[PDB]
Amino acid sequence: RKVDYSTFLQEVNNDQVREARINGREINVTKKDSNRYTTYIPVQDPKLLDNLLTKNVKVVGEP
Amino acid sequence: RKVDYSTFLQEVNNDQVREARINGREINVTKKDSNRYTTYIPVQDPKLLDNLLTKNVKVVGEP
Amino acid sequence: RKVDYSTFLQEVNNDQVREARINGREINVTKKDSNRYTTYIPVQDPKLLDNLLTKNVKVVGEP
Amino acid sequence: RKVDYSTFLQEVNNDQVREARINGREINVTKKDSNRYTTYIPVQDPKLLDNLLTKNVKVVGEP
Amino acid sequence: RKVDYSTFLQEVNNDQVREARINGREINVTKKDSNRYTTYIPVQDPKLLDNLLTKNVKVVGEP
Amino acid sequence: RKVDYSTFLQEVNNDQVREARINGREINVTKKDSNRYTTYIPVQDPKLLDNLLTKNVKVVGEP
Repeated sequence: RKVDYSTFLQEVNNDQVREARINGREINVTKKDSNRYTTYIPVQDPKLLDNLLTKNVKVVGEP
Repeated sequence: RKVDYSTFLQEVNNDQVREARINGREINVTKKDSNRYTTYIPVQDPKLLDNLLTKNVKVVGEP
Repeated sequence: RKVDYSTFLQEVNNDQVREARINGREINVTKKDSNRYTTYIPVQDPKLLDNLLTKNVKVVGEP
Repeated sequence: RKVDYSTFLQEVNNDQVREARINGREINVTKKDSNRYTTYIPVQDPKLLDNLLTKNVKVVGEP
Repeated sequence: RKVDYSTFLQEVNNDQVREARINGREINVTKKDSNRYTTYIPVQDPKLLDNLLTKNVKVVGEP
Repeated sequence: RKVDYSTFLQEVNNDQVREARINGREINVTKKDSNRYTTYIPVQDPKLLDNLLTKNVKVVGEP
């Protein structure tokens, strides 16, 4: 399932996000209700990481 | 249809924009009146995402 | 015809610039007096886009 | 052993980190208790270096 | 002739520089006394352009 | 001989550094006591150049 980046950030800051598996521009997201989806980073977002960390999201990268 | 980046940002600032499908420098735009056009990012714009999000534009990226 | 980047920015902020067709580092410029020339971005300039937009320059990118 | 980036930064902030061997996005980490693990940088983090240095972490890069 | 980047910036700051022909990391420099030399950008310098422009240096890029 | 980046910066700001020959991520360092070594930039460091220049370090780049 695919979700819009803006919606994803909305969920991040609405404290609904548990984990974010970032793979290049691809982010595999797990919600706090265990729902899983994939979203893509549209353009370089320097504010992304700090946003995830400030909202206590589990952040993971891939080989 | 193709539209200039500056004009596109103007429309973003006048809330005529519903969605922005960003694919590299190519942005496929859908207006609130359901109209379609294409604009290109001229140079890297760090303020782009912030602008789209502040104006509640649905932002989506592509694989 | 080719013009120095510094001169180009001078013209941009002296309100003499109508349009800027950016193609990578290549900028195709049209003056308000319809004179046309080409200038090149020497190094990455994060202040460029905002400068063009603040001076109401038509900004266009290429495929 | 592999550890999540956010958790890794948490440990950096709790001074449990002695060394950080950065190799691209791969960081080989040695804790103050001599423990070893690997973490990956999820997206470009401009605050990473500053964070490591503020917490007196030995930072090393590889050829 | 080759000159160190720091020294080059010093000359820029002492207004001994007339032109700076930037070609990637290579800068071909012409002093106000018509003298020629070459300097290389050591790492990406976001302050370079701003420095050249503040000191009224003619800045040019190459295809 | 190879030295940790953090240690290198420590030396830079302890005014022990005379010259820095940067070659990509590779920095060839000469101390004020004529000792020479090689260190590597671990991740992009935007604060590096300004740091070297503020501490009056000879900064040189390579072709």
